[PDB]
Amino acid sequence: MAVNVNTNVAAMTAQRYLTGATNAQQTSMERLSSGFKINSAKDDAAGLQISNRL
Amino acid sequence: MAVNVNTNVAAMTAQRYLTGATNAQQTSMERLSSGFKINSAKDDAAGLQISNRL
Repeated sequence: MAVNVNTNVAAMTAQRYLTGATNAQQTSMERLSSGFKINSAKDDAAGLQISNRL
Repeated sequence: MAVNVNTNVAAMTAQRYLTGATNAQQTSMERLSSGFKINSAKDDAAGLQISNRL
């Protein structure tokens, strides 16, 4: 990609990464607020099942 | 184990040994009040039987 105005791939990359850091921030803050490492099934399914059984 | 906030295993250890010590204290104080080593059958049941016969 040469010099142009209609497109900006760097802007896409940056925001893609930013949103990645944002989801990381949100999950870390959720874990800190709840005090639990597995609050739902998407964290660890087997871990969630074994913790529920315990 | 690492640093966490929801579970306090050391507190549970302390509570368990505290209740054990409290039960021992209550048993000793009951024995001192009654003047009898055997008050129920949970303390030397056969001893209770032979002492009752005596």
